Order: sequence, then C-alpha cells, then structure tokens
Amino acid sequence: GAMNSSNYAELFNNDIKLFVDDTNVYRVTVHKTFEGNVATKAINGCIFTLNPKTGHLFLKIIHTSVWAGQKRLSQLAKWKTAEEVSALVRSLPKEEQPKQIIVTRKAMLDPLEVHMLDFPNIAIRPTELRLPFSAAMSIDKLSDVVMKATEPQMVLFNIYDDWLDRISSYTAFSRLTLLLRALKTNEESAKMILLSDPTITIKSYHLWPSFTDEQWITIESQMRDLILTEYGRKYNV
Amino acid sequence: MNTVPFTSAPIEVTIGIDQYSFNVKENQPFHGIKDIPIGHVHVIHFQHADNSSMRYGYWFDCRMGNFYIQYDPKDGLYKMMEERDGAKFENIVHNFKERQMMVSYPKIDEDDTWYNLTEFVQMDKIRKIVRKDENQFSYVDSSMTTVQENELSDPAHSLNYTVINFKSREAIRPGHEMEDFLDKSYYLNTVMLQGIFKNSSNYFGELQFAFLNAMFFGNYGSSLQWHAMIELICSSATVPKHMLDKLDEILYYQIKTLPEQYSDILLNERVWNICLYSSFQKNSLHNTEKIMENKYPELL
Repeated sequence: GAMNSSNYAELFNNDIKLFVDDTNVYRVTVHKTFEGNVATKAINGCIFTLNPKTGHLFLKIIHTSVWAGQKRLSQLAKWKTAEEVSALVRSLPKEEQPKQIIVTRKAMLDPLEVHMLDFPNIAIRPTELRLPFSAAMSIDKLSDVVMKATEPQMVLFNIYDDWLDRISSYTAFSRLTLLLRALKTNEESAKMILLSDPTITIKSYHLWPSFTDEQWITIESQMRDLILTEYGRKYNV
Repeated sequence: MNTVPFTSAPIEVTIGIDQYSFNVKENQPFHGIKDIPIGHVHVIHFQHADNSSMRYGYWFDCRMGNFYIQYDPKDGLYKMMEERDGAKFENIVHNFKERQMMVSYPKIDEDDTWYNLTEFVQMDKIRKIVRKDENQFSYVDSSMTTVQENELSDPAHSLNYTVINFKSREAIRPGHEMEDFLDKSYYLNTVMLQGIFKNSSNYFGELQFAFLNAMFFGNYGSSLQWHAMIELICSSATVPKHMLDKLDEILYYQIKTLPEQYSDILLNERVWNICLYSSFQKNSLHNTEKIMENKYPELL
C-alpha cells in the first residue's frame, strides 16, 4: 500500500527498493513568438531513480530529441519514464532487481504497472510523503550533466557521497531530504549556506561538500532555520 | 406459446418471469406460467418472503425441453426440472389450464423490451458460463462468484465469464504499452472479438447476460463484468460502426429497464462518466446518453 509517516523505516530495511521521481523528465521554457503567441521550448530532463538504503542514484538523462514530433508530451513523459525504469530493472541482475518501486507522483502508477507486467512480483507503490526530489536539478553537478548531454545517457552517482561510512541510511536520507527541502524552498539561501566557506570543498567524485561531523550539525541547523523562516513568510504566521 | 407448470407452491414467495413478477402465498394453489413466448431465452426467479437475501432463478429455453418447478423441502427452494415423458407433461399442463391455475406471461403487444434485452443471448452460451451439463437450464443466484473474482473458491458454482483485464499481458502488446493502454482497439478487435468471442453477437450476448444477472439477482460479479465489456468498447478508438449503433440500443433498453431505486449500486459512476463524456465513443451513444441524463443526472 501507500508509503506514509507510519511505515517510514521500511525504506531502510534490506528489501531492495527504488524511488522514482518524474518531475524533471519533461522541462520547458515558456516564451512569446514573433506574432505574440506563447510557445514552449523543451530542455533536457532526467528521471531520478534512487535506492534510499544505499544512496545509489540512476540518473537517466532525457534528451530533447525524445519529444520531436510527439503530441501530448506531459502524458508521454509518464510513459517514457516507465519505459526507462522498466529497462533499468531488466538491465540489473536478478538479485539486484527491486522488490518495490515507490513513485513520488500517483500519475506514474498505471504507466509503470503496465510497463512492469513482466515483473508481477515487483510491487508498484504510491506515497503520501511530500518528497522534495524535484529539487535534484538544484544540485550543481546533476544539473550540469543533464544540460550538457547530447544524447540519451545514464549517469550513476551516490547521492550520499561517503556519509554512510559514518551514519546510518535513516540519518543519510533525513539529511538528503532536508538539504533538498531547503533548496526547493529558497535555492539561493540554501546554496549560500552550503558554499559560504571556501575552505570546505566538494570532492571530484562527490556532490556535496566535505563537512566534518560538527560542521554538518551547523549546516543542518541552518537549513532548518531557513525552512521555518520561509514558512512564516509564505503564510504570514 | 409454452408453459412451465409448478407442482405446488408450499412457501410464500415472489416469483419473477423475465421482467414481470407475482406474489404467491404459502400453499396458494399456483400451478405455473403459460403463454411464454417461444423464440427467446427466459428466466424464472424467486425471492422467499422470509429471506430477502439470495434471489435465485433459472435460465431456460422451452425449445430445449419440457421444464417445471417443484419445491424441495430438504434444500428449501424451488427447483427447476425436466420431464422427459412428453405425454405425461402435456397431460399435466392441460389439466392445470383446464382448472385455470396458471398465470399468463403478461406481454403487451407493443412491447419489445424482452427481445431488446435478450437479442444476442443464446442458451448454448449461457450453459458455457454456468457449467452444469446434466441440465438444459441454468441456475444463478445472488451470491455466485465469477472466475475472475475467484482468482483475486468452489469452481462448480462459478460464473465463467470471459476474463477482461486492462493491465494484463493479454491486453498489452510488448512495445505498444502506452498505445494499447490508451486505445484498447487491439484488445477488443483482435484478442476478444476475432480471438475469443469470434463475433460481436456472442460478445453482446455475454454483456446482456451479465446485465440481466446483475439486475435480477444483484449478482455483483456480473455487474463488474457488464461494466468491463462496455468500457472495453468505449475505450477503443476503432470500433465497427454496426457495433456502436447496436451498443447504443442495447444500453438504452438496459438503462430503461433498471429499477430506479437501484441505480446507486448497479451503475459505476466512473465507467459511465468515462464512456459517455471522456472516451473515444463519447459521441456515439446518443440514445443511451439522453436517457442517462434525464433519468440519472445525479450519477453524472
């Protein structure tokens, strides 16, 4: 059934599972034509498929050419997502295939279900959680590889860098979603917080800076404060 | 015109014959139904005055034998049986008419209702859905489950309707996932019509039989089956034109005949709203849409 606050620790057990977020698959800019009508221009997008226990991210880059000559693109984007997720599962050895796939938006259930008919024992689940994975394109290195791509491409990352050497996956995921919540609510302030100190660098093979334990604590508190301020602002509380 | 005699009526019961019905009192001298139109299937059904649950009844065709009803006080219900002694049967039927202990099948001459509800229903196909090959007639009741229901327990007592499932390999060609899910024409025309039913008449016959079982017995799996077969057509972009026109007529008489008070459990809001207003065939059911809007605007 659905994933919610109640059954949240299931994410960190040893049943393989993936989150799939399709929010950044079909991305456009809206502009005015010479005659003054509105038109869209597609830009490169990505599927965000993440194993929350291990940090493994399967970033499938969606090249604008996919859309060429197609109608009803926002509907097509859901089926392309499901096609690509299904291909990913097929590509994995049996003992690495997930037992559950949790889609972050309910509109993906039927497309994925249909694309996964060959895997009747992989459960396709919605979630009631309000996960911030749309802010993935606020991570500079992910946005850079998506925008530079000249063709369809799968790029693999560990979204937790090396954190798991020192913290559990429960704590890792809570840090990730806090960082992403912050980036979603106020990207400029969130990015300022992460980079202010030039002596804390991002390793070539990492996505986030190499904070010490104590510095992560200062960071997490600053992201919390960011998120609460913006809430009072939105609702005048 | 054919007759179905009754040995007796020992318990108070409401008896239906097709869309008509009569109240019979405990040990009232009722001895059958006469003037039954030859040429159509028919259904005789029962609801005991003491148990308004379990409506039950029998589908039959008088061309296939001489049939009668007898109460069984062990199993506690009115049973249908076949009399193989033609002479002995004409003798019973003539003496009961002489004594005028039979009700007449009360067909108005203008009325094609029953024809319209049963146009494609054949006894031979009913007996493949209700498998009990020692009898020429078929028992159905409120509680019988369908084969598809059983998959998601006793197979002898199952409704063996054709399994339709929109999220199945049968329905979805590999490589045409999106196309086949959004436009079920392949599933309808190649898999179901050409493959399984062979023609539209057999398809419509199962659809009509599912509806009648849902109406007369409140059989819930039959209602599910009727709606699935409607949805498959309406969700197909490419349907023979003769099928759409006949479907509009089929559905019209079914909606016309439904008891007004039962539209809440018998009509799936989602399917009807999708078929009439969203689907490929939204503009192809004009009679059915007009009677739905004027009789059941709430559901929409």
